[PDB]
Amino acid sequence: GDRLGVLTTTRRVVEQAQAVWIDHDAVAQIAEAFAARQVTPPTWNRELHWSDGREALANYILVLDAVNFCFWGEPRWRIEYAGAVYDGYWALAASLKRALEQGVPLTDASYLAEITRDDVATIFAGEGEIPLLDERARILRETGSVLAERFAGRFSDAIAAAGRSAVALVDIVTNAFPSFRDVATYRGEQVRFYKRAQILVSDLYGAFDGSDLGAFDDLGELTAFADYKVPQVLHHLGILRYAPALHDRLARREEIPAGSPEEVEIRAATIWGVEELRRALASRGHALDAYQVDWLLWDEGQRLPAGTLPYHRTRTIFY
Repeated sequence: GDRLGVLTTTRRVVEQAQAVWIDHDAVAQIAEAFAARQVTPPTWNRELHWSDGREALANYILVLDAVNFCFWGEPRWRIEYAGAVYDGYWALAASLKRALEQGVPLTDASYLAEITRDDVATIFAGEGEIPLLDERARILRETGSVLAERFAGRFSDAIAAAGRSAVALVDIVTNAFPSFRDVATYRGEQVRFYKRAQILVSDLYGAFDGSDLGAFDDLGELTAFADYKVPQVLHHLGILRYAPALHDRLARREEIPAGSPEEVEIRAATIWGVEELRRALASRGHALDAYQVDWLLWDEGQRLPAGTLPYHRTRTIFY
């Protein structure tokens, strides 16, 4: 039915939500506009990432998505690389690229397993400091350890065992690498998100151009990637609506605690916002997979007008 269980478990949240809802009129309006413009599906930009052979690139994607979370804060974390300034996700991508290019062996499980605060401070050196520096070091050490101990240093061994199932791979990654266990509890019930583990599958698909380690037969089963940028875009487009208390917290850039009802409601409504939009597009002759609709929304999130409600700020390891 729903092997992944993200849709099923999040629908419970959306039905009961107190601080967030979906405006289905906004969904329709946005579906109409996107179908008319015939929006091209975005493609994965391999030029912005490090490139290598299958073994090192597979490990690279694991490392990338292992620390792919939580970039916000003042003073804004920025890096300078080849005469250009980067922030957010693009600073993560550029940072890893810079380090790999300069001979930091970030694809070697041996190095990852023993990486420290000092090494990570250097890799992400720039204006300010990347949030959650110590937690990123701990997660990379976990990632290297498991890679070395369980997969002979090769993420390719994990990907192979998935048998070209996205769902199978998410299960393998979340079991083997505890840092990827992105689940919450809402009104006594487990809620599955798996943001980092899911975006890892789409990154493999992108980086390997649908071949070899990037070949998957069930990409349709991926949901949206419940982060802080996608809900921001959905709110901007009128699809997500917030109760006044939560709206004001976002406006004031007030931290919304991880695991809180409000945080889980935003993430669940993100999942179902994207799913309702996908359905509405299919209706109008423009069939896309949920992950493509995410990529599409995430894109708009780079081009938002000033005066847009700020994205929600949660300190967490999962996004």
